[PDB]
Amino acid sequence: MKSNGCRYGTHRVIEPKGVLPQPAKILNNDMSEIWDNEMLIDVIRLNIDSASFHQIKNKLIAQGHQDLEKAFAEHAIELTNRTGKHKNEDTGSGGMFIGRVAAIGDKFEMKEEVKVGDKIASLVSLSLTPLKINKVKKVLLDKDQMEIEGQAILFSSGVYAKLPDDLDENLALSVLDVAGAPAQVERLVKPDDTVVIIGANGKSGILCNAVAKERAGICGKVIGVVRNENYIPTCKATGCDEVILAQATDAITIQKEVSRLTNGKMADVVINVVNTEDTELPSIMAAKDRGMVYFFSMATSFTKAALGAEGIGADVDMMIGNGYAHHHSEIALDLLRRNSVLMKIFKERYA
Amino acid sequence: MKSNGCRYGTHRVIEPKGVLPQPAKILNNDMSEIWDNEMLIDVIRLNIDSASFHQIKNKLIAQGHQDLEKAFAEHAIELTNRTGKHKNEDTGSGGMFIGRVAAIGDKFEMKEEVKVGDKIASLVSLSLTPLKINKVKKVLLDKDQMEIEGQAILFSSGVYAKLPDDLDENLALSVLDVAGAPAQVERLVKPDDTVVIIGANGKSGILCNAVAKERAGICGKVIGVVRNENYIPTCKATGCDEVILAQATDAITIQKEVSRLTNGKMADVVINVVNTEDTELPSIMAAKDRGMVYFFSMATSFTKAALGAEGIGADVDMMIGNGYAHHHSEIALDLLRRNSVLMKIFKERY
Ligand SMILES: [Cl-]
Ligand SMILES: [Cl-]
Repeated sequence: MKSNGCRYGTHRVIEPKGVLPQPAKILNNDMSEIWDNEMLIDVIRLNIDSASFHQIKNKLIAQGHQDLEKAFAEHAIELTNRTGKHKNEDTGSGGMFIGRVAAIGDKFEMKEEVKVGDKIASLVSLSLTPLKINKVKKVLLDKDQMEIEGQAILFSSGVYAKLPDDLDENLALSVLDVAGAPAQVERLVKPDDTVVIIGANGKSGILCNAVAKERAGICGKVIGVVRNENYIPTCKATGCDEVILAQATDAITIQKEVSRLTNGKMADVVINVVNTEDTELPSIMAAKDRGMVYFFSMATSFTKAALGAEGIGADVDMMIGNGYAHHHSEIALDLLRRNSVLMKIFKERYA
Repeated sequence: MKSNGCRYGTHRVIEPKGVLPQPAKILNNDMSEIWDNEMLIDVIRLNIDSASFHQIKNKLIAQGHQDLEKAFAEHAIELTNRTGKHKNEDTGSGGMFIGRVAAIGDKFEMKEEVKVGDKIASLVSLSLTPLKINKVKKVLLDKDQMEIEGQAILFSSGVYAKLPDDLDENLALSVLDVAGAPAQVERLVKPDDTVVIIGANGKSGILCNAVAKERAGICGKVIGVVRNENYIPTCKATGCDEVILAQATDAITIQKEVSRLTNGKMADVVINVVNTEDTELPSIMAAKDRGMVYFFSMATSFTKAALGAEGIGADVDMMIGNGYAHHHSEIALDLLRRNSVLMKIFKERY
């Protein structure tokens, strides 16, 4: 054991010096000893980022290698042994791992309660996790996956999720892709609020549909916005009181339809989960004066949202929606256990 | 006067049919008749966006024009006669204008009280403003300006500010350029708060220093972050109790120094007013758990902010800074009148 570990992981940065683990090039992936505030994981599976997996594979065929599984396995071993992590040297992306807890430092900042032997899922990118690959048992090119024998380091600032026993693995991973949306949405929605959810039929949208209705209450109004009429039954069954049929980029129709459904009062909270570009202004114009706009999708442009509210004089609050919040994994899993209709849809669509 | 005008201004969108004025490519810049919820302005000056002005200027330089002022003047008249607005056709930038009120629609949603003949400043972009240029009196290449004779349309959703009589015109306009900064800061900071302002020496930064200090109070802590030691006296004179010397991109140094100045308690509010890229994570790591991070600068990347907080497990509230708020022009101009230190700095630098 080594004392006084940095919660952000600077103690394992080798090159360049004075930088954080993710932008760094070389990390210390020595697993023979861990710091007092680290957690050691026995990695069984690596879920490499899809764009990174395709770039590595296509780089190998053009070099060019015959057995891609052997070339990819040796490429991952050489990269993680040389750089200390599985960060793509051309793009910069990584991924996440699956494994079992091996050792918990005494000073480790516990988030979700886990003990040694618990099966957990990484929620931070492989571009900052010190990783040591001892053996690649299988390379799954149709799955961007690597069944390996190895160990990884989670810093005290890292995020992880204990995989539950009452749900299968890949199903549990489906809810953690969007677990930050319901955890953050339930903070914004007050009782009797009118909530507009752009993308209510989506993966995170149906979770936000349920959470918005729980928080708004019997006298709140949850309004979904979808593209197709056949999405309406799913929106209502997941919590939406009303459903608007319009394109997510159609600011005028969404504004007028929210206006008609609210008698001009508009929405207290606007949740955007479409992952479609040029949806900032439709979200802004749906909110009332001093309303809240929650941008969960990575397709959001900071410039288009800020300049958008300016040009139309909308004094609204605009949130950069995150993928992490306190206990977000346990909250999202608890939501599915309490709502059988929500759990049914999630298992049939994202098993 | 035409009835049932759209407050967002879609009634003047020509092409394509169904979009808002700003993303639209052709606007109706007719000025013979206005809608009931518009305001007509007699334009005196066009303050083109610097990037747009320099891009158009360099394009004309790279076309082979010998009289640049003439080429730019013709370019603006041709652009506004064809598209109905001075939206840059290559970038997306526009600008703002100065003028005097010519006509006010009956059902115009008044924000700041103005009457016919009042001198006002546009706070919305020219890329959504219907504009008709009748004559370009002079092009000021070194100022990105155009003294013209023309008219512009302000929609009911538009934003404007009445220029005060008790201040120099370019004094007040320097304040309106960052008028949203003090208005939002006095909403974010509670008494006894620890506030970290990254870019405390800039134009909006010194405004944020003063408002943060009066809202945080005698038992609050305002910490400024600047790259140059010479900015310290300005930071402390404008409200900062402590000043950290670090590059705005240096997340590790800011975290360690904020931790030292707060005994590990970190900042309740982090205000980013550096127009510098890759400052999201330095702003995130300065905030305490469940703290507030307000990104004001246009150099902020949404993804870098989203992924930044994920990788280090920061449950912080991150806000897209809004340059508009209720009464932000009157609030900002009043702060300059109340703060002689700020008025002296704004007069000397802007
Ligand atoms: Cl309400
Ligand atoms: Cl750094």
